[PDB]
Amino acid sequence: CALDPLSETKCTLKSFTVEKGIYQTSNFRVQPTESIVRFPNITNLCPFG
Amino acid sequence: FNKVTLAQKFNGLTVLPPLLTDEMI
Amino acid sequence: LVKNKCVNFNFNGLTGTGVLTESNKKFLPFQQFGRDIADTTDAVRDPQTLEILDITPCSFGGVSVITPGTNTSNQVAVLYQDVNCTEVPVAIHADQLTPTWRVYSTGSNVFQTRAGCLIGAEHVNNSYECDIPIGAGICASYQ
Amino acid sequence: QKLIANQFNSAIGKIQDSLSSTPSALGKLQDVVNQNAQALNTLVKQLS
Amino acid sequence: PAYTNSFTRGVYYPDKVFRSSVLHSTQDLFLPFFSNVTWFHFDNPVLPFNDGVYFASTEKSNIIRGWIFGTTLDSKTQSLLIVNNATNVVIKVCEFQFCNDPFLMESEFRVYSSANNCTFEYVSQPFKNLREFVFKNIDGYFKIYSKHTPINLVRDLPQGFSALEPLVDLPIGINITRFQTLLAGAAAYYVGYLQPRTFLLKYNENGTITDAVD
Ligand SMILES: *[C@@H]1O[C@H](CO)[C@@H](O)[C@H](O)[C@H]1NC(C)=O
Ligand SMILES: *[C@@H]1O[C@H](CO)[C@@H](O)[C@H](O)[C@H]1NC(C)=O
Ligand SMILES: *[C@@H]1O[C@H](CO)[C@@H](O)[C@H](O)[C@H]1NC(C)=O
Ligand SMILES: *[C@@H]1O[C@H](CO)[C@@H](O)[C@H](O)[C@H]1NC(C)=O
Repeated sequence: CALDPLSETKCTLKSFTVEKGIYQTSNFRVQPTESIVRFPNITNLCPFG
Repeated sequence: FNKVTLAQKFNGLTVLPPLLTDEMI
Repeated sequence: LVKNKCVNFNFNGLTGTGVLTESNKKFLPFQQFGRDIADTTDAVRDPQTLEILDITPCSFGGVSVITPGTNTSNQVAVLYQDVNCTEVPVAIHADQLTPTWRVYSTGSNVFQTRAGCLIGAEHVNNSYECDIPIGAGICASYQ
Repeated sequence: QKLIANQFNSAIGKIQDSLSSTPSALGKLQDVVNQNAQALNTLVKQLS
Repeated sequence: PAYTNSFTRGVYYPDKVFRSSVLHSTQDLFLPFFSNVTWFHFDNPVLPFNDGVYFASTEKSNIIRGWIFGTTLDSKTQSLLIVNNATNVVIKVCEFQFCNDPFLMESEFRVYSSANNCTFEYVSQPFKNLREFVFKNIDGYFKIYSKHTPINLVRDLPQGFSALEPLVDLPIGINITRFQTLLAGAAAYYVGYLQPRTFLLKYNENGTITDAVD
């Protein structure tokens, strides 16, 4: 069921043979890469000097 | 065509284009 | 920071995934971020550089397989629906997928149409009566 | 023949002005567009 | 006497969300259109807060500055003190000895001397002066809205529309139930009251509220 696109079509159609046409098999989605957690600059500091 | 005028795509909702483009009609 | 890449962010508790492209809309000094109809986050100002970055959804869509049959031939073509696939195979991580899918998921024959992109079928300059309707005036056949 | 041709030409000419100057002549299609848009907008609003 | 009605005055920005060319329907504390506003011609009694207060005045010269706000006039709640002199505004919230004959060489500092034990003096410094301050103080946050607009003649309350962008936010942590403003030749200032209402606002392409209807 996860070897070839034609195998995916055969799985979806629940049959060993398929007819000429266009079949919607599955869906794809791009996954996130990294995390870009960002916060603003610190304008307040304790007077340690 | 000027008198009648008509987008977003979120949350797994898609719009499929028609087979016959307006030039063909 | 990353641009033109799909990434999930966190701006002062504002969580979401998307592409942080450059934008041109002008905010107001007291406004933090932006929204559109249906209450979806659209633009977020940069907390440090004071710049407005537009947010767009990450690529997604259906997959269709064009086949002329089983008794005729075992050749098929893949259509990615309403996604610009001239860039997908390199940036994304395809390590988990076996090379068996990779062979038919790339190549020198990539055709970009108005219904998505077509992989595994060549473009001819001759117009016939069409058999398999792809969309937007494009059809396919086994020749 | 000439009278009929002139009448047909005048009617064809007046058709454009009649269609363009009425803001509700083409309301049988905008109704469909608005109905579909409202349905899709209502579906998304249910996510909140 | 001399009561005045407001020509769609006292519309602020409910939130910091930026919208363009949309019609948003909101539900918040607003001042109703064509409502009664109490005009004072000198006499400055104590006025209750009652879930928000509006304030519009004509200030040619700095005369009315002290927005001293109390809570209960008892020995439990701390009365905040927003004294704004021209050099630098100071927002200090801590109780002081009330004068038996209250009042207020320009600034006299005889009001109090026991500034001790009142910590977190968090001075959050951020005809033209139509000082349209909305003093919304709800949910522990003191929000101050303002706008400076000119008029042709100082005769009555103008027409048109004017959005009220936020200017100051304060995490005071207390509430105000009765506020009385003390002065420093008639000073015309108006006092309105806020109640929950539904509004429909319109945003132009720039992002500024252009019109609204009750
Ligand atoms: C996909 O995006 C690239 C980068 O902007 C662009 O050059 C290309 O034409 C796009 N393909 C289509 C038509 O989807
Ligand atoms: C014929 O096909 C080629 C390759 O797809 C294309 O570049 C060309 O524009 C088409 N027609 C001609 C000969 O101009
Ligand atoms: C204010 O109240 C007076 C007294 O009832 C009334 O005559 C006047 O029309 C009111 N004006 C407004 C709505 O401010
Ligand atoms: C008032 O003005 C003086 C000017 O020297 C300034 O130092 C002070 O902080 C201001 N605030 C008050 C009310 O004292």
